[PDB]
Amino acid sequence: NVQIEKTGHQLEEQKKVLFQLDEQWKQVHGHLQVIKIQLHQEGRQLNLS
Amino acid sequence: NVQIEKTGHQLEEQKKVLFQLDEQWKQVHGHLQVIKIQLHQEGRQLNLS
Repeated sequence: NVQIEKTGHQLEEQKKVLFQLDEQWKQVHGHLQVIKIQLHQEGRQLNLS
Repeated sequence: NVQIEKTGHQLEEQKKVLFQLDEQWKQVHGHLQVIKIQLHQEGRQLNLS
């Protein structure tokens, strides 16, 4: 039981950390998606990757 | 005791975050200095700021 409670507390901590990391990850992902959208819009005409 | 355990976990998490941030800070500073020295070397040949 002691190990179970200790692991439960650790799990809550890591859940918090994971949520904040995903917040940051999705911010960066949104920025990158917008930038790729713009690049493809302005780079549409060219036959170039 | 419960609060002590919880805050010890929190302190360790923040310590991990601080260490990671200082690592990225060191890396960025190294790259910044490399870029600065290269810029000065390649710009000194011309009488420009």
